[PDB]
Amino acid sequence: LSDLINLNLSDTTEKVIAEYIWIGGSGMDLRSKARTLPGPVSDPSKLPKWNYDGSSTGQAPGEDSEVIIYPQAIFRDPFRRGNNILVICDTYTPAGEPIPTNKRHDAAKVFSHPDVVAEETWYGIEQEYTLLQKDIQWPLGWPVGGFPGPQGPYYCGVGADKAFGRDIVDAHYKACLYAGINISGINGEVMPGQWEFQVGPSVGISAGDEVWAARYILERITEIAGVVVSFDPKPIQGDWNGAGAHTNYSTKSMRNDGGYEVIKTAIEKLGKRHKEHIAAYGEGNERRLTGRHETADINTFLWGVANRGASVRVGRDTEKAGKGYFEDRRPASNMDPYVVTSMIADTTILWK
Amino acid sequence: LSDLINLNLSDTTEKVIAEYIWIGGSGMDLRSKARTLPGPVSDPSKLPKWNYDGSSTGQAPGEDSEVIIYPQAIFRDPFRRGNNILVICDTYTPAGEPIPTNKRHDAAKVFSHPDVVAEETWYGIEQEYTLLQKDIQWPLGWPVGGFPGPQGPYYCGVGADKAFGRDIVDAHYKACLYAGINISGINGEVMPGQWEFQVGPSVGISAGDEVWAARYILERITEIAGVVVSFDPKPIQGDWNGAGAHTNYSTKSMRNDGGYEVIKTAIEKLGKRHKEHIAAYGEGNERRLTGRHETADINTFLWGVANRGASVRVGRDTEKAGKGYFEDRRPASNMDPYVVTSMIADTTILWK
Amino acid sequence: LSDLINLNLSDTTEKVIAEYIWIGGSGMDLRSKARTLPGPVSDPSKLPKWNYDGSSTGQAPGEDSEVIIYPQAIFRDPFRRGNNILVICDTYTPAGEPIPTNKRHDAAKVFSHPDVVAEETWYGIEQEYTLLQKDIQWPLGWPVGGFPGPQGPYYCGVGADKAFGRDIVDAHYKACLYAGINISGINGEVMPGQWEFQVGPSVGISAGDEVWAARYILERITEIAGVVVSFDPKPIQGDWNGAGAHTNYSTKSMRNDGGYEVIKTAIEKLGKRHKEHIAAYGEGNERRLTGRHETADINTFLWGVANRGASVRVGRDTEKAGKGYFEDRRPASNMDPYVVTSMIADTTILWK
Amino acid sequence: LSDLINLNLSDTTEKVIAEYIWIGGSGMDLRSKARTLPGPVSDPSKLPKWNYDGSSTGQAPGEDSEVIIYPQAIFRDPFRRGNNILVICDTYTPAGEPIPTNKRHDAAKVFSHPDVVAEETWYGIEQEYTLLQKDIQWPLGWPVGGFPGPQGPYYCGVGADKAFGRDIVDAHYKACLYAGINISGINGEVMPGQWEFQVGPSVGISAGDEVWAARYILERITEIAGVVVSFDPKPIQGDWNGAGAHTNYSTKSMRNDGGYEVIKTAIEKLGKRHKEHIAAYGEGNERRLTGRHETADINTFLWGVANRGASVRVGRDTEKAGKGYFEDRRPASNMDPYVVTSMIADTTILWK
Amino acid sequence: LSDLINLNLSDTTEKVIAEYIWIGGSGMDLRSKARTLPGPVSDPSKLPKWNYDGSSTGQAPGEDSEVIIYPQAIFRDPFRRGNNILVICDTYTPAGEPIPTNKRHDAAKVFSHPDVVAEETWYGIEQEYTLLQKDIQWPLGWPVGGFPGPQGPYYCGVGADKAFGRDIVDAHYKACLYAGINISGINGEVMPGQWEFQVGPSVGISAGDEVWAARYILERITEIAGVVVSFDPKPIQGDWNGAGAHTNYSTKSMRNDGGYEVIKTAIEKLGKRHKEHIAAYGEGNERRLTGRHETADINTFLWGVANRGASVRVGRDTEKAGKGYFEDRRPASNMDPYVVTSMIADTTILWK
Repeated sequence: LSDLINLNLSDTTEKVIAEYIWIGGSGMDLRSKARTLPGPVSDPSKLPKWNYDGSSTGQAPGEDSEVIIYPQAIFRDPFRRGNNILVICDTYTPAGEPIPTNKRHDAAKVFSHPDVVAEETWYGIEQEYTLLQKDIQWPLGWPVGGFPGPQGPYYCGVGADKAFGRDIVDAHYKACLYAGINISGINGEVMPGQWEFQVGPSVGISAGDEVWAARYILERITEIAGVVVSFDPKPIQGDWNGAGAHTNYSTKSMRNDGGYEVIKTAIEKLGKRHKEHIAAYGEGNERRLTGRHETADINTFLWGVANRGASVRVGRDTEKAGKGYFEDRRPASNMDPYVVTSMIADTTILWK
Repeated sequence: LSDLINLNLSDTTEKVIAEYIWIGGSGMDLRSKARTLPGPVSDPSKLPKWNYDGSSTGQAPGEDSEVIIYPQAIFRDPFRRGNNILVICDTYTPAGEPIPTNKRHDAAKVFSHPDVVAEETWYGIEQEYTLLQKDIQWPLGWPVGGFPGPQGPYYCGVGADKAFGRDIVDAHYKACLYAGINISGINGEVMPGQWEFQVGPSVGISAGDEVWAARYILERITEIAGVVVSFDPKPIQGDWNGAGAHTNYSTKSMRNDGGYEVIKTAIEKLGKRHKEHIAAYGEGNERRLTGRHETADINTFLWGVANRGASVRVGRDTEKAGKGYFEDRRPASNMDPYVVTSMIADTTILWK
Repeated sequence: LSDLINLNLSDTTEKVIAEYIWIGGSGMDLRSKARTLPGPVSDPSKLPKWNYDGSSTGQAPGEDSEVIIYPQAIFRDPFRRGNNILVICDTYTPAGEPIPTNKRHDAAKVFSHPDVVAEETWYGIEQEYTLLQKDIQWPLGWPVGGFPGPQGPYYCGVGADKAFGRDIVDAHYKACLYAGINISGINGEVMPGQWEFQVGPSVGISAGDEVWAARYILERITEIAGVVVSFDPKPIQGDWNGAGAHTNYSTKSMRNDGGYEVIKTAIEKLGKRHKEHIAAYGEGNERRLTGRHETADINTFLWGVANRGASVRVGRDTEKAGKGYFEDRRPASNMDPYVVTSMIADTTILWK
Repeated sequence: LSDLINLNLSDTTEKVIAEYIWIGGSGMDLRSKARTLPGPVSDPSKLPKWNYDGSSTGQAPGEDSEVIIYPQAIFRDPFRRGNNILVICDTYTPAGEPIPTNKRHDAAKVFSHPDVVAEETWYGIEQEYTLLQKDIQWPLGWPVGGFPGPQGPYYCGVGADKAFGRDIVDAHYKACLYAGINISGINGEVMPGQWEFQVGPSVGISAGDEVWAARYILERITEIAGVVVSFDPKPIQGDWNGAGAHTNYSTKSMRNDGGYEVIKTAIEKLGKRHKEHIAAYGEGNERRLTGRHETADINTFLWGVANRGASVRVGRDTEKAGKGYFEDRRPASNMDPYVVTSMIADTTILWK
Repeated sequence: LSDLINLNLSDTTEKVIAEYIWIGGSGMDLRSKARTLPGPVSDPSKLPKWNYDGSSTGQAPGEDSEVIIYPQAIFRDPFRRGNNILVICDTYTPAGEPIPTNKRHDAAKVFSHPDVVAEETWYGIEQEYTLLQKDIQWPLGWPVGGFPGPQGPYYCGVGADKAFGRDIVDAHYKACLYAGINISGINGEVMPGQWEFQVGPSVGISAGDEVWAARYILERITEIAGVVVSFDPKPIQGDWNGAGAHTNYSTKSMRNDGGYEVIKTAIEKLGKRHKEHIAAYGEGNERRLTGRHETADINTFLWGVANRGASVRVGRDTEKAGKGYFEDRRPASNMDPYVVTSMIADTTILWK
């Protein structure tokens, strides 16, 4: 079936294949479908819109199930290659308003303000995932109906005993680099069969545009290998760690001289908003964040510099030179990056 | 056996391989066989006619079973590549008349009229299919003697849990783009293991040819993988949807200013012919069309703009701008594109 | 999943993938993780440092688990190709001191002296490994719950009966040559499924780098083949021989006329320090070194010219010409090249 | 192994093996082991007291892990047969006070009250369970990673595709009838692989004993079949009915003419105690009792004559004849029969 | 094969097969063969002697490999049944002196001392063993290259996933009860696949004999199941409890009223002999006895009333009533019962 999937269409025609991708009803799964266009295009403004049956996804009533999707971001296709592209789309109503599942409209509204634009907000998102076997929700390298050895050799270890699913991870890393996602590294986590990828400094809404892209690519890659991928914080319970997502924030004021006071003020503003942020960081965070294995408490807001378990973590270089980034470690691995980045920018700058 | 199937003959010889393809006795299955020609040919007029045994297919008596096949359409071969071609042929009688299974003669006669030629009728065909396991007529991704999970995630799903047979679909999409079929996109449908492909705006009789070509190509790609493909309107019964085929009609007068009145008149003329069209859209359509959750019914004719369950569906933008096209949703997935295109053209224009 | 792992990124971007590699808590296992850099880099001085969680490895307390890793050596990447690199790193403390597991600091301190720099010392390290089946601890090619034939045909055997896991060995040899490790040959040892590779003459701390590189590569290669690799001296007990590592030492004075007296003086200095060297060559080397068939013994120090069962072995051409190297055969196969090379250089030259 | 498990020791010796069974720390798991006795015995008061280690079960601290075992009931041994017996036992501290997980002490105190003794109380317990595959915890007859057909054919089914695990049910029914349990019927429930059994009319505390023996037998029989039994109320989520256990209750005053008034008064007495009863009758019952199909809800208490959603139901025959029992449908499959029976007796007979 | 193994020879002939069992060179393994005898016999002194090849076992030099076999105890054959018997034997040199591996001679001399004979010593033995898979030496019910769940559910478990290999335990229990062994209980230990059995109160040397016979039966039963028995103290390293045996000891003076003073004097006498006792009670016991969970240590001798970590424990009953036995928890599962019983008798009754 190869020699047909990997067939170069630029030798015989100029038509391109576009991949319209949107978010399903639950707010965590991705839906996509392809089309053909007369020629190459790289500006999202001049791409046609679509519609789809919202009843089949859970985002529209029965009588008028037409749901409109608008192209928003363009990346290079790492599966079809050539001149084909992936389109990260946003979903509206035929009247013209976003559906309640749509969250990029609010994010674009927040990031479009002159203040946030002048602040040059930069976000870096670290995301876990767990590779499970297909039919039984049992992670890779775990024997069927059997636990693996105790933790300790699975964190960045090399060998057939410790690295489970490294082919998928290397393929995902090269595919995300090829497509255009600003990926900044990979590593293996303490749980066996659990890995991590980081989307590096990316400005504004573009951040949320590409991390959502990476997930899509990752899932599709696993579809080739017959493996399930879970971003759920707690796929396995017991003495095994959870999966979470970390956010690195860097405004222009922080990177300049005297930015430590800016960081302190931003963290103080983030404080007293702990409950709303926790309630908007994604379902399942209750089980992941309980204090085990140096994890931040759900009901307490404390920030440190050297402690691994804290709400907000500030590095040594930032404490020394008084400038840099700061890291929030509360968001769960099944979050919505649009929401998290939006309200972080809201609390830091817009809020008074 | 590779390195021999994928062997380039253009480095050693000028001879080409042609694939004569025709429709079998049942009117739904395809038959084909290959031959060798001295050099490249691109015009269907200068291709030699061929013959076959009608008794082995079910289209001729015992005494004189020879059936003549006339080359009609030429496409590029996506399996042999090089300068080889696929020939979409038509079946006649040695005396000179079409056999009762032949339907392209009537369509060509209708489309050859000056009125239909001057009106630039364009058709678009949406075709459903289902991927079943080989020995047991049981769809892909369904456990043997076991139903899959409830519907809802399989419509455009991405993970390994949702997309079944995606490699065949991508191969078919690229192969049809390579050959020359004006394919316009693909997607996955609500039933697991069920997919869709659109043949885009194509003018006149060529439309029909293209559709059949695509089907042939799919029928071959599946047999590389070891999967059965069914266009039957209802392969699996219960709370599972059925495969279907949609048609999009657009004449020149509809495409111009004041075309909404033309669309209304055409739909009015299509009405009162409901029973004949229903009886001429494909066996098994009774089991698919049942009024399930506001969908088309066999015994009732309805048309609307947002109610997608009507017999005739007209888009919102087409109504508000007047110009555009319209869509008929009654034809079954085992139809004959010649017949439906001919009937639509005759009712809209030729009929008084 | 190929066509994505083996995807050339130099055709679309300038960014490189770097592989930071360090030594885990036990002093014998290797941990690694990757990142992306804006462009190509070849000097280790101008590479950024990292940090990692020492708690997950066993090299830091609970409260402040951050362990800093400094790039030290650069090699080409034999798995990613292109402009990607492997970085052999060294572990420190955020205060600035090496952790007790760090051994390259001492080695660099010893090799940075003017005396050792002026007197060029070259080291060659022979390393033996065993290939075992994955889930069981049973060596490759042995039957499950059964022993192979008696020894004698497995030393450099050619047929399918004697060469077990040769594909891994050939791949490792080619990959180590490609990356830049100064490899100098391979062979198969007397035990079936056991092999050996030589890292050739390389000067100073560089040796301790590239050996640790080769091991990493080897282990990663086994991940592709689903095989476990063991450098443990005695993976199998009975009448089956053990795995060891040998060190060829040659300073500048030994390479010149009258160097036999230098070799004799160096061996005299190395003697009477048997206990410390043995205790620093590994823990549990008594199992491999017993004295069977006149081999080396732990409690006794001996040196000869042809007695293979001696602590120090001197080749025939060396006393024939009075110049050359000498071979120490005490270190175990799970040694630390930093420590061994440091002790040999310190005893030979620095000590009085 | 067999012909030794089925070995008649009465031909050779007069000693008898006694099997002691107690309830573990979780309050719903059963532990048991074996003892050798000089001769046959039928009186539980003639059986010696005994002990076990509470640390290994979760019932005592490390300093005092000794937990004493008091024989309370005797049945026949169905697996060893002959003169060997099963003993149902109670758990006590070395000092003489029952441990917190002990619940038969309070029930025996309640059932020894002169009013309860003279009222001749009769219970019948309807207990449902689910059979699961050993490794993957997927119900019996369910394809791995799939679902069976919709509900409706499995209730009291007879075919090979409708009754899944009737061998285990037949073996358990015969074994409980041979041991001495009053088991009064079995059938297959609506879900595949789910069954129930009825422990018939047993007076007072004895009822709670028999059920705690019946469960034991079931478990061991599943151990012979390599299947896992589950008394969890809702093992599978979706449109699949759960497993809840009910209790029919009657008293001598209810067996007399005009007892419908007494049944009514007991019904109001059991009412307005819904909170404590639901709290003490099993956790995890919220998933089972939701309100679907007009059934019982946790937050609402309902009693009627024909409504199948009633928390407490009274049959037509009770109204007609004027006397009988009434059925409590509140508890789940994972109850403790002791607390249920004792609470019903308290809230009906003695508590004012 | 069967229906011939279970063949009754009493219907046809009067000859009886006698099975001779002895202890091999390693001091732990058992060897055995079969002999044909003219008729039934029940007295060990009426049985002929054997001789066997000590070279093939590891007990005699090549020039004199003849080792004489002395019958000592007689039990019934559980595998051949009928009138066939098992014989426990003693090993001797041709001249007449015992071989070094013989240990029953010294215990027989000790137990024939008039004071020991008059004291009528009573012993009980607690033997714990582990069942392993045949080829890979991984415990029963453990996934290959994996681990089961944490400890806690397996102690005296009943389910299919908690008790592993209970068929072997049942067969062994009934076979030992039919043979004539005083076996007084079985249960499942905390580790999966690990069990124990208690050899009950047997007077003097006879105790040890029975234990050996018991071991023999166990091994042969495992041979039927294709499983490997292991009496090694610590087969699996990690957070898994080992297999250590125990010995309860009583004397007529201890059973007499006011015997707690005698028990205390015996405990004091057994104290300060810890070095010799630990040396002679099994090697490889260092791994089992470390000090975890406040247990016994090799370098610490402790005796108490309730501390479960005591080397010699005394129950509450022997303090309340003042009469009873005491339990030595020092020896491992691979003891020789002869030497343990003999030294316990010596250091209490005759040694001053």
